[PDB]
Amino acid sequence: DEKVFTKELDQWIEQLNECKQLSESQVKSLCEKAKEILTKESNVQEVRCPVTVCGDVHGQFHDLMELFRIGGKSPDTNYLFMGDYVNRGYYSVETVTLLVALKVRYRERITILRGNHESRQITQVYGFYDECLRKYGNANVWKYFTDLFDYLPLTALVDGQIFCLHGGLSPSIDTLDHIRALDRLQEVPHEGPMCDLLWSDPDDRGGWGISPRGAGYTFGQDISETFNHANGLTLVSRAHQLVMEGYNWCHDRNVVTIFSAPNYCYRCGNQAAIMELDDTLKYSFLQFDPAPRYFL
Amino acid sequence: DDSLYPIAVLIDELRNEDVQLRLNSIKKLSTIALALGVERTRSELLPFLTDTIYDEDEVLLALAEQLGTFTTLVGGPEYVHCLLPPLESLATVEETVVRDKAVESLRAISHEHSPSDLEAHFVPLVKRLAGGDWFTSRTSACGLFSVCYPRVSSAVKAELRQYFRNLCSDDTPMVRRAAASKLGEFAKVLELDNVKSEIIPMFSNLASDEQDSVRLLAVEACVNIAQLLPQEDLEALVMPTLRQAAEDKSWRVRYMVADKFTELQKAVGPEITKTDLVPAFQNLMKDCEAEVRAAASHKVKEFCENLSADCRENVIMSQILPCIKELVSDANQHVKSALASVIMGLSPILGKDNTIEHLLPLFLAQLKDECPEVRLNIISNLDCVNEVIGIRQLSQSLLPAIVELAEDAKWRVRLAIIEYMPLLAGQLGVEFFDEKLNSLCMAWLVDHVYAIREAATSNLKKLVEKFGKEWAHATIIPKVLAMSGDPNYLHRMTTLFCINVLSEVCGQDITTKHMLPTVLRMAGDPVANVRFNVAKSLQKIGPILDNSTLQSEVKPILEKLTQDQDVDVKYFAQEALTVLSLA
Amino acid sequence: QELFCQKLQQCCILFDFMDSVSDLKSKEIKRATLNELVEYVSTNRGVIVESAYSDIVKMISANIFRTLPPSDNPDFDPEEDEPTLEASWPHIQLVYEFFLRFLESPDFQPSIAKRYIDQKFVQQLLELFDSEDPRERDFLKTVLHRIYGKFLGLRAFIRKQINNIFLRFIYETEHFNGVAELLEILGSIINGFALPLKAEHKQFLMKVLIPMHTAKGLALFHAQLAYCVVQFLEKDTTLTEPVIRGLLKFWPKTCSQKEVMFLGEIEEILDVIEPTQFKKIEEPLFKQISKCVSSSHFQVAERALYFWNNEYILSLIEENIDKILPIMFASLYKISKEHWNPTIVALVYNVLKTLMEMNGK
Ligand SMILES: O=S(=O)(N[C@@H]1CCC[C@H](N2c3ccccc3Oc3ccccc32)[C@H]1O)c1ccc(OC(F)(F)F)cc1
Ligand SMILES: [Mn+2]
Ligand SMILES: [Mn+2]
Repeated sequence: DEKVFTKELDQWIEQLNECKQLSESQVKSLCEKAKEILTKESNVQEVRCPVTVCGDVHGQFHDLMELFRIGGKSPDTNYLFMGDYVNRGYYSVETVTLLVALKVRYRERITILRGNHESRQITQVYGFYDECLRKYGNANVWKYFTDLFDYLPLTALVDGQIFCLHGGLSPSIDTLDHIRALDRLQEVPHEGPMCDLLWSDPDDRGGWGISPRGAGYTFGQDISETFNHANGLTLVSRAHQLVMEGYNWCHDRNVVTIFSAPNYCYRCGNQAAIMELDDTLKYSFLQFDPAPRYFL
Repeated sequence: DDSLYPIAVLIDELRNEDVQLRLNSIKKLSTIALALGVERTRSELLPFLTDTIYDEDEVLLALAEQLGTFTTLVGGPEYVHCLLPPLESLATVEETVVRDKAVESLRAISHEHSPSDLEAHFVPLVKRLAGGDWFTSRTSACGLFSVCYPRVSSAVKAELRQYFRNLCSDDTPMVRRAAASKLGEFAKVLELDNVKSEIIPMFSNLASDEQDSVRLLAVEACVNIAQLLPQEDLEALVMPTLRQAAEDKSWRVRYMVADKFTELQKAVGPEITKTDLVPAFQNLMKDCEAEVRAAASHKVKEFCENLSADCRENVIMSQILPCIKELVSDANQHVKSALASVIMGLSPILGKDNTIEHLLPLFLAQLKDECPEVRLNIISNLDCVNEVIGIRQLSQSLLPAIVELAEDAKWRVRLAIIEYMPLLAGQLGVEFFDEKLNSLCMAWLVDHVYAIREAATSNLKKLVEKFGKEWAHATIIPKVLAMSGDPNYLHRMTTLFCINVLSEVCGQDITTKHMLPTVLRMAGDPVANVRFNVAKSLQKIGPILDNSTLQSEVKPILEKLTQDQDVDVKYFAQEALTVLSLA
Repeated sequence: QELFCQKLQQCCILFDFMDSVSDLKSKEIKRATLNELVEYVSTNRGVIVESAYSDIVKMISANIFRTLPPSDNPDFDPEEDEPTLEASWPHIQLVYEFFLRFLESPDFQPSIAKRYIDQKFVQQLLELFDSEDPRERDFLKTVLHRIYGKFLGLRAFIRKQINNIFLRFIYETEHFNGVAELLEILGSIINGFALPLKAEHKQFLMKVLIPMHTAKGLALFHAQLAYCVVQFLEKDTTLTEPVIRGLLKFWPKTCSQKEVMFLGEIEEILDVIEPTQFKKIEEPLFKQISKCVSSSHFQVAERALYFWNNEYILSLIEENIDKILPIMFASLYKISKEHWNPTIVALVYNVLKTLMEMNGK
């Protein structure tokens, strides 16, 4: 009885590609199955060489369609997404629904990692809860999505050489084993190794610093070099931080920031970019511009 | 009662504390109203529903639309008057949506009211709504004059005219705006004498109102009055109004006139047009605002196309072209973006002798601008010049520019050039593009983006059938099979797709002769992506093959791939086997 | 002889150099002339006569009366605050200061100025309130306050214009951005009520100010609107029940950001209502607050729970025990769900304990 469900998920993906949200029960079942699938993944999800790394989207559905056009459709080309799909977007619901549907359908092909914005407090304060309420009239879909976010992996490691994560390094994390020991099944705390992994950002200063965002820490080139040498890593890929060029090298090419939300909030006007890793892990970048187009 | 009991729907099932339940009740009330009986219904339900409902937008709109749909359940065309007091009381509410829906339902049911019932209830209804103290009733009353004026007695309409005049002369801007907006619908009064006598002064005073919204609405509705074609009087009745409105300071009115220039010219006439609108258009296109100039540049094509064919060449060469130089050279970006997608439509009208001398330089200048969207719009409708200018004369000038810009940074420009190529390639010759435009196609096929590769594949599949299978088996087969030796899987999938996209057109011969070995060899790729994309393509190339080669070589390969470690490739192979009917 | 120079020097500034077009020493000359004339009229009193009024008002009209060109507003959030359309602010600032100083002159003659200041002048002055930059809107508000304090005969026309503007802003479109600068001056001038409340005065409140709470951009002027609304209660406590009922029936259940502001305005209003008048809305208000607290949203819940931090609110709550009945179920259900936020859990637990302090079930 799996073929009928495969067809149902395929037509769900088709409808979502048309910019049409799913029903409440459909979203509930899809989130249940996404939880059942993600519970088997480790904190440091292992990914193989052929893959495409992407930055933040933030509900920009049309820009996600443009990203797919530039990199290719989800079935064939593999993707590794580093989080952030909620709030600060008109079509956040359709974005998250399409992404979780592709994950459930092609768990092997596409990968997804949690972001700091994928948190009950952040989603409520920044307006994803508002979008869910407007589109469904209640908070059931929001509750399901926030419960699913708790199961999203925190970091990924492709080819055992390139470390991918949303935020950055943490002063309480020295080895990948420390990350594998953390308990991801919980809301993003206000501090600790998880919050640092989901909030940290590079820094031009040396040593550790206090993040101006009020959460996480700031790290310099020396910290990234030490982490890479202790973990045997070649490059630390991250997003979270907005960049004018979409992608940006820093810390002597030891850390790379990727941003896939072009013209962030229709004001930043920054370009978007994606990072492709071929069969032998050799990297390449592809830049693109935004897709052209009472109280009750 | 087979349905919900009467007393229940009356008192028990109308507990006004819950909004959702009462909304659903007012929505499904039709099932109970059709069973309660038309007599008892019109006797008790309407006054009860009118008195119990307090003031909530949801139930208000629900009752409004229900009463609008209950025109048939009332049981009698003469008793429809019972549905007028409720709609009237609902129209006096402050909210605009519910009152607009009520006015809509009223104008809809007015067509069913009998003459006696009409003259007895609809006239006093509008008289009472127009005389209301608040502005909402006055704004809702002006929406029923268009339907109640014609189908009433010949003596009462004379008073309806004065009532509408008084309503239009309100001391608030909302009523004035509503009157200016709905005058175009109410202007249809047939009696041209009374029009010219009493309406045109009201229109002139409305066009001179202090509020800009009223002015723009008046100059918009002016088309409904000009459609009468009073050419013998327009030069003195409406022409001065349009003149004094052209040189407007509120600028909004200028934009509204620009957006309605074509609809105006459609009825102003040819002589009045050539006399007044052409200078007016030339002055508007030279305005300081940006929206008016954008609209003028966008509608210049439709204006020139609908111009009299007596001597359009002289007037257009003397008036428009000497002025379009300032627009094409303007610093505005939206104006040029709108002008580029319409200027090319003027190539046939200017004649072959003058178009290639006047529009060609401006066209080339616009094609090489820094604005990407301008070039995109230009190349989008580039298929309108080949039918006017010879292929060789067009290639002498524009072919180098397009084949040079075909490699622009913006991928959308490349996609447009690709999807436009087929026609020009077929019109040039099979040898020209094969000897000169081969490197361009090769660069297109090796692009890292998937959209351009798919567009190139489509162009190839469209040209192969336009030139035959000889050029197929000769030139494109080796050049496409060579790309399969690249390290990037994104390039291998390109050839993997093109193989079957070409086999679906070539036939079984070339397929089983050259492509089948390639696709059955690519199945051994260590990368999972290639070795299930091979099955995805096998699902399509299958029917092309015969029954012999199938059981000869395609069956063992598929049976072996079915045992692959990955689940996705396994499911794809199973689906391919099912579609292939290899039981 | 010297009286002619005051009107002869205006011809130089008669025309405009246009900020968009490149200029030369001409703009500097205009700026210097204005900078000198402002100080001249500020330090030299008595030089203005009956004839100077016409010339100065004509110059002001020719200078400031002009609608803004097409303004671009891609994003609705005002966090950008980039006045790109306005570029001649340093120039119009001088004429604005000149007009403000002329109106503030102790020896002003409203009767002489009335010959030229008419309804059309008020209309041409009010249309400028749509300026994109607040540097112009605040000065326009100040000029309006001054002209209202000086010209009291046109108060009815000003009120009618404000009512029309608010009605247009409510229903037709929300493009008017100078609504806060008008609401604040309205709330400030309403404090001058020293006579019995007139029928029209009390009806305008319910017919304009109350229905304005349903606007989308209420967050831009919620404090001013709440102040103007509560200003009516301290003058007549009998009109509190209709206002509260209107605020309740216009509850924005589709936006929690507006729900928090509604709760704040309510808390700010209950400090004036009396218990005898509060009992008329006790039951529905508390039944609504129960559901509001049951919402699974943290800021709205914490704002609704902070009501236990005001002395007057505690007094109005402890006046009777029949109000905790609908709240007990909400408090008992709020502790089971929303476990990810222990702060609101502890808050509702403390509120339940406080309610239990008084003898009740
Ligand atoms: O300001 S309102 O919030 N109305 C709003 C204000 C303008 C926009 C809304 N609209 C609307 C109005 C005009 C044209 C198009 C519109 O597209 C809509 C589409 C779907 C829902 C609503 C609307 C309109 O509905 C209000 C409600 C009730 C009031 O009290 C009462 F009930 F009237 F007595 C007072 C004010
Ligand atoms: Mn982030
Ligand atoms: Mn982000």
